[PDB]
Amino acid sequence: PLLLKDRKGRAYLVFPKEGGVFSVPHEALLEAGPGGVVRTHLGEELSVHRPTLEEYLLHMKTPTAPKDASAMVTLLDLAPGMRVLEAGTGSGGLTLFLARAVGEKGLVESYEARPHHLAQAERNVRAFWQVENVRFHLGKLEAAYDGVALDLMEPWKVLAALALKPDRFLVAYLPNITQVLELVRAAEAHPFRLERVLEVGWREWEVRLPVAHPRFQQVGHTAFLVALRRWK
Amino acid sequence: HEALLEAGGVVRLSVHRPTLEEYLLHMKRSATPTAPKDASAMVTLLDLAPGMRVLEAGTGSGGLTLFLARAVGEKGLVESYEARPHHLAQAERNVRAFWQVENVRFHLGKLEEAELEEAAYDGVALDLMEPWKVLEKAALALKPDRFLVAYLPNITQVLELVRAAEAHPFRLERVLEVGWREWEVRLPVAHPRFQQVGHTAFLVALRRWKA
Amino acid sequence: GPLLLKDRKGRAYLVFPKEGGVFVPHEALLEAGPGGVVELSVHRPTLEEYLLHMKRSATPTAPKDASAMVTLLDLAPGMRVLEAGTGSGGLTLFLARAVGEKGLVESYEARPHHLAQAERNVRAFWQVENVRFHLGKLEEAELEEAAYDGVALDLMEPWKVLEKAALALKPDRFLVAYLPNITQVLELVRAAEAHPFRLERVLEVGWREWEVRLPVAHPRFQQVGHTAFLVALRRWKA
Amino acid sequence: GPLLLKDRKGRALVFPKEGGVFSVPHEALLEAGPGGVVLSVHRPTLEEYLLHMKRSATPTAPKDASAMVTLLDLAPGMRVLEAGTGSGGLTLFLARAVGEKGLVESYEARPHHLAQAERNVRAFWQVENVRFHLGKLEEAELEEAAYDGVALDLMEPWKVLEKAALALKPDRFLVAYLPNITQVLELVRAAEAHPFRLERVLEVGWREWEVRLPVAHPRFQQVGHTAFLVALRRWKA
Ligand SMILES: C[S@@+](CC[C@H](N)C(=O)[O-])C[C@H]1O[C@@H](n2cnc3c(N)ncnc32)[C@H](O)[C@@H]1O
Ligand SMILES: C[S@@+](CC[C@H](N)C(=O)[O-])C[C@H]1O[C@@H](n2cnc3c(N)ncnc32)[C@H](O)[C@@H]1O
Ligand SMILES: C[S@@+](CC[C@H](N)C(=O)[O-])C[C@H]1O[C@@H](n2cnc3c(N)ncnc32)[C@H](O)[C@@H]1O
Ligand SMILES: C[S@@+](CC[C@H](N)C(=O)[O-])C[C@H]1O[C@@H](n2cnc3c(N)ncnc32)[C@H](O)[C@@H]1O
Repeated sequence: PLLLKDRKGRAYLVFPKEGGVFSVPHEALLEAGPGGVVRTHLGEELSVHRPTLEEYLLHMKTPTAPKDASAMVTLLDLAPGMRVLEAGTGSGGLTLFLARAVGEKGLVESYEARPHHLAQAERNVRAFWQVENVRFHLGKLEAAYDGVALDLMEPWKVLAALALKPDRFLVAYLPNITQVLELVRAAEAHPFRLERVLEVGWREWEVRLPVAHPRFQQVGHTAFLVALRRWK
Repeated sequence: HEALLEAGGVVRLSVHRPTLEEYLLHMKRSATPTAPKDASAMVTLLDLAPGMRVLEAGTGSGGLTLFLARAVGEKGLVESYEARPHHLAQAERNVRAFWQVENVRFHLGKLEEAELEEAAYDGVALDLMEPWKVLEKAALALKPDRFLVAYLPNITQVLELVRAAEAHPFRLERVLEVGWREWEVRLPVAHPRFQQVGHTAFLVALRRWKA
Repeated sequence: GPLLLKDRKGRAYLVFPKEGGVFVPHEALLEAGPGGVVELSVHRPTLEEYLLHMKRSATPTAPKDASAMVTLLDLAPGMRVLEAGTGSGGLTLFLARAVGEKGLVESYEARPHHLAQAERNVRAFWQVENVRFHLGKLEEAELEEAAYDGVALDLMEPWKVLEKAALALKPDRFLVAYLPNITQVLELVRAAEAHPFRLERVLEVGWREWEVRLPVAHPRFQQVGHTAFLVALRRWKA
Repeated sequence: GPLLLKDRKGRALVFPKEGGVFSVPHEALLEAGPGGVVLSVHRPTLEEYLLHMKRSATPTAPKDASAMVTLLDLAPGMRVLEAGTGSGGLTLFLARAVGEKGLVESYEARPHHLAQAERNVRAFWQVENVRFHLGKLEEAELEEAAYDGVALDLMEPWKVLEKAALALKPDRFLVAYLPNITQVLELVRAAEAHPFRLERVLEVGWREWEVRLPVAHPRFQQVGHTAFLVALRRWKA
């Protein structure tokens, strides 16, 4: 697909089809294509782009944020050829990050309790990730898995007890420090050792020389990440 | 060492098959490795997907290579250069132990004088003292709408590289600091760590155009 | 004195009370009074709340930074501190408190339009007459040598006032400057080499807020990302 | 009064007594003076002093102590309540804000803590507007609605809301210095049962840069965390 951006930075995500109109023809968008510019009939100018998993997530049709999604893959030590349990799935986003990490051969197993959620998710993964390497289940989520990941309100519930090897993790993405602690206590019943709790930070700078300052506006918080390590 | 191997798991202590971050942090040294908080982010900044062809310089201890090599896949490839001989080795030695998959081609010598192909590279991951030098050599390799990401400690180098990128076909996309605010949680004691690593380096993202 | 009103959304309104004043009526607020309620709650505004809502011409210095600047200047009561520019008089109020009635704030502003609002704002909040306002550039003003305990700066080109600051400032005292761009920091720092100044501090102040409406408890989603760097230099002896 | 040096290595509090040395005698230090040379000599800042002074108990960090004043919204002439005195660090920040005509009424339960606390405040700050009391705050007899602020720094702060609310005027805050987040919620949870409308929960960060051109970067070694600041404004009864 393609990402169309203006002067302000507002971005438009387009899936071009022949005879397609965004009043701009997709043929003209493709003429330039990624790295090129197109001028509209109102003369606007919109730079044409091939989107990253970062930009797509943000403009695709409530996703897990890129900064955090990014970190989790590193938290789960996801390497190529692994199987990971996800729920999710909601709108996707974090799936793509995982599916990307497990490489064609590797599998990512995703569950989704609601229904209309998984519909949208697959649609998004469909139209960006042509590979079929994620296993989708429409439902509320032995020692065979290499990771577990959740973007639920209640990771403490579905605590996946045996569906995880030694040296594997469960990373939960919780926006309130209460939720963490409400989840952290539950590990006094299971074989786990809290290794980490952290809040990801991506501090954007504004550099338009000689202007150079951290951005006046930023998104201070999204959520915390908690890391657990199985025993045996 | 046996009880460890039969543990999985405690021992008379705890024990693990190391994760990429732990390895990196505890693996051996030649030059100071790129820290994990940024490497995690950098892979996303380069938009690395499985089957991609990424450029890299330098290797130092081989820390960045691993994050890249894991990311591009067995099919995908990481072409990576290094001009300090002892340094390339440890990266050669450190990567092989944790990454036995041979999807990483190694090179001795400056990236500046590399013999590379035009518009064959999906990304250029940079970590060295004077990034502005490889700008022409990186611009040739890189494709339209792809990125070069550089790992810069001082803000002065950021502005130096950003200034020099005027002569080359890039658009400055990002300058960012990566922050992982840690905690010490032996609950009900919960507080962010009193001791934190305040800063390693800024990340500079440059997007290629066509031409 | 002025009043501050807040609603269920946390949005705040700054009021000059009067008889017959119309907001809800005014003397109805008075009779309730600070901490009271009319659902709208009424307050004696803090120096922070004031700055963030006091009528502004030029942009006032942020409360988190102004707070830190007073500490970096090490201002105790009775000290004589220099200022430029007055802007809308925000940093001035912080400075005036710190040096007290026995002390003084010698402040310069180069724009007559800005200065009035700066003065109009100080006096509606600060009744103590320990501030001497001055019109014009600090670079052209006449000062006694080594007769100032501190120089507080908030302007775009602090490097042009370095010679007169180095003069006015006592031995071993501080000059702190409020600068948004890191490039302005480096310029000022390269220029400081040419005066009797030892560069002490370059820092970013951050007041990172939370929302606690238990059971919700987290750092605020939308935060004030950045204002400016604080650069502190100490005057030598000689 | 006191003096602080920095060496070529640039680190560290000389207390001049007649006929003594640091190797260069005190009288030599006074003559070279503030910004003078002998190691250099300076008249310490309140920030420098708090950090390098003797501490029986750990002081409030100057960035937090600085921010505590602004949240407490203290102007000259005010009467402010403090506990615990500890080593007397935050005590000095408070006293400067209220001025000669103001008052800092400060309590401290542990005697050895109050002792060196008094010695620390007095050596540095000789204006007489600090009131010391050995003992607890929840057991102190105070005038009702006669205090413009309450600065807290103890381990179980939720225990003085009742007594703090007594002293405080309408619309005046109670700002507390608390290391753990667990600590914070309990207070917010205890404050439910008291005439208090929670206004603020905030972290302070003074992020130092190292600038030695061409070198220019935020410091590798920072202070990760000290404590949260909790501001609680009182109801008009
Ligand atoms: C929104 S996604 C979380 C973010 C996701 N990782 C992403 O792509 O950014 C999770 C979605 O799955 C659904 N869901 C998750 N757990 C659920 C549960 N336990 N019961 C019902 N629905 C659930 C919710 O609709 C929610 O919107
Ligand atoms: C600081 S190390 C980075 C280590 C690596 N990123 C890691 O994670 O382990 C960077 C290395 O790049 C090398 N280098 C510097 N300039 C280079 C150049 N022009 N071409 C290739 N390597 C270079 C240096 O010798 C240095 O050892
Ligand atoms: C950002 S505003 C000051 C904000 C200040 N922190 C406050 O609370 O109002 C900058 C002001 O400094 C003044 N100024 C700029 N350059 C000056 C100079 N060289 N001498 C005196 N005043 C100056 C201008 O009038 C301008 O309104
Ligand atoms: C960590 S110190 C406080 C530090 C202080 N804010 C400073 O800047 O130096 C704790 C001290 O507070 C005192 N304290 C603790 N609880 C108290 C209470 N409930 N009432 C009065 N003092 C108390 C104890 O004497 C202890 O030595």
